[PDB]
Amino acid sequence: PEGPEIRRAADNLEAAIKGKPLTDVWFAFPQLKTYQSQLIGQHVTHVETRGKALLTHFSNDLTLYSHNQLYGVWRVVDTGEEPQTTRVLRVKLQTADKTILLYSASDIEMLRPEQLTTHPFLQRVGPDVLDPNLTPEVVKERLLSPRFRNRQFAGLLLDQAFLAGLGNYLRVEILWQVGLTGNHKAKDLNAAQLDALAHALLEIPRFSYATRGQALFRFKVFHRDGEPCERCGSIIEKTTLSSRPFYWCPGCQH
DNA sequence: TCATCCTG
DNA sequence: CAGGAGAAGC
Ligand SMILES: [Zn+2]
Repeated sequence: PEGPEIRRAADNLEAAIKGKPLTDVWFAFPQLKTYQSQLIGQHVTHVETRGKALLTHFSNDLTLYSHNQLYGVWRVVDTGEEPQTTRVLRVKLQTADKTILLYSASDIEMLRPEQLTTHPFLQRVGPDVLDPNLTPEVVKERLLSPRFRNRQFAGLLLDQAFLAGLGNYLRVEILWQVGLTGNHKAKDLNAAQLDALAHALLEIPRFSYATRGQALFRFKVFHRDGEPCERCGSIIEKTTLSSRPFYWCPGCQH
């Protein structure tokens, strides 16, 4: 689950319990149990996301950090309900009518306000592709900056220090949209291609966020190996790139 | 390499 | 039941 999916999840967590006094709080991890009594009667003020990091802010200035990696998932349930699952429960935040449940995630910690800027991941991450104040012009600047202009896209588009929220499907989908393979660097692009890439880096994640949970977002090459490309008809290929699966079209990506 | 889930 | 599906340690 990439930036769009984690922001959809966060939106659902807010709808369920933002502003509501907590009637129960539970953590699986022994080192977090101390916060359970502390948070009962407090409430979630907002659920912030920075890329794939989810920040559950409470009314006493603590913030729960959670990161799902490849396997964590939140569920919203009615209070007291708990559908059968073999996943391991790691967090419960319960209110009078709704409860949110975090399953399977292993990266979970409680932050004091100072840690919102010093935590090792939070300190490293770049601008978020879903932040509406982030513009294609600033992304263009970032691509051309000395720090990133010599980075191959294969790895750059997975690096959260560049843009927060991109993961492997968005890497695949963005590169296909602008006709590029992973072996390029921003310094070698012409102005038209740079502009198209800067726009796609924001527009495809934003489109996924807006409509995957529903013109609607669809994959053009991710998991479509062996199918004809919708643009040129070539058979989409699956290989590995940066130690991750990679999907692309040999007829229209160069 | 870690970490959890699901698959082939 | 190994081998595949976000990030950091080196
Ligand atoms: Zn094609």
